[PDB]
Amino acid sequence: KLGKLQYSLDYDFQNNQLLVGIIQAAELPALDMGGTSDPYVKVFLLPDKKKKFETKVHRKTLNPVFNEQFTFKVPYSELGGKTLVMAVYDFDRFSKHDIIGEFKVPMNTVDFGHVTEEWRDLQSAEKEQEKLGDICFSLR
Amino acid sequence: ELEEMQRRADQLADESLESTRRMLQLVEESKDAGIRTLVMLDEQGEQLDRVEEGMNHINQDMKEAEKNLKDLG
Ligand SMILES: [Mg+2]
Repeated sequence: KLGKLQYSLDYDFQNNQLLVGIIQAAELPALDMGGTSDPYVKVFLLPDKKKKFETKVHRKTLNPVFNEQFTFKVPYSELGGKTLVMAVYDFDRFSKHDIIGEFKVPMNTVDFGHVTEEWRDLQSAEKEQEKLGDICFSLR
Repeated sequence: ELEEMQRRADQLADESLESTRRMLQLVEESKDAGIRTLVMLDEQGEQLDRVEEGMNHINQDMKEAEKNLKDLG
């Protein structure tokens, strides 16, 4: 309900690197005072959360246009089992920056060869049980 | 699909490379052919000059012969 996100995706086989372009976003819900939020998008490889990339902060727009580009130096063999994460954040100067949305893209569903560029609907980020342990016994 | 795609890209890279090598060879042959062509042009040029001098000599000689025949008639 927050809005949609237009992004670009393609792989450069000449340098063996992933080219992820953040085009823009639309119809984002307002969380700030003026009637518009201060959005910025954090993008990182889904498999390992290392070297996350963040865009510049746009002031008071529910339709921010970033038109930025990020490069992930990752071989083509490892790429197949690697996912992409694009999460939209709301900037606040005096508090925690609340997450507006998030989107995950499996690299096995992605088809490289033609330059990909699409709009995808944003969804609410997941907050499961922490322990994840189990005990087995018998009763008689 | 993906493996075949990467291999396809590298393939096109190699093909373009060896193609450029072929180009280098071709422009080398062209280069040399051009050089020897110019050489031939110089040689044949000097030959044409000698031909011209020949024609001039013929003209003067026949002018004299004309004079003698007019002096005889
Ligand atoms: Mg704010």
